[PDB]
Amino acid sequence: SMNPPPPETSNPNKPKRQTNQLQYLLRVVLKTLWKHQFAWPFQQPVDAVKLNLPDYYKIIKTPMDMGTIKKRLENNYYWNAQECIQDFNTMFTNCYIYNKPGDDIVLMAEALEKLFLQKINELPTE
Ligand SMILES: CCOc1ccc(C(C)=O)cc1-c1cc(NC(=O)c2ccco2)cc(-c2ccn(C)n2)c1
Repeated sequence: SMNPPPPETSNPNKPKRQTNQLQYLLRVVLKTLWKHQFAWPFQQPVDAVKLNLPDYYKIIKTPMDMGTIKKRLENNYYWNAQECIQDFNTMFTNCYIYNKPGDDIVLMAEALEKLFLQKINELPTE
């Protein structure tokens, strides 16, 4: 019924490092996906109450969204680019699990994922 709290985005106990791949994930990948025409349902956690999707968090137990990824990148929450890439993949997979193939939101996520993969293919070395 109710929304869960959003995913955690900061942890002062976790170690921190800035890498060129994490910098690319924020300044290129996140920035580019955020401005896509289809980004807005993915810019914040799914509000299943407001969207009237009462079973959403009965089905989706690893919610993820780009608003959370943006804060995680800003707060140096990730040690590895791969952790951030996994969050993007979780966001897309969540949409494909909850929604019927071919639904409007699924086509929107598919377009975002294609652009994501294009940018991930140009992830710099190190
Ligand atoms: C009907 C089922 O809709 C959904 C089901 C599941 C999911 C997820 C994320 O699994 C998302 C939607 C969804 C949400 C929103 N709008 C926002 O999330 C929003 C709006 C403002 C702030 O946030 C819009 C559209 C939509 C589809 C076509 N158009 C033109 N618009 C679809």
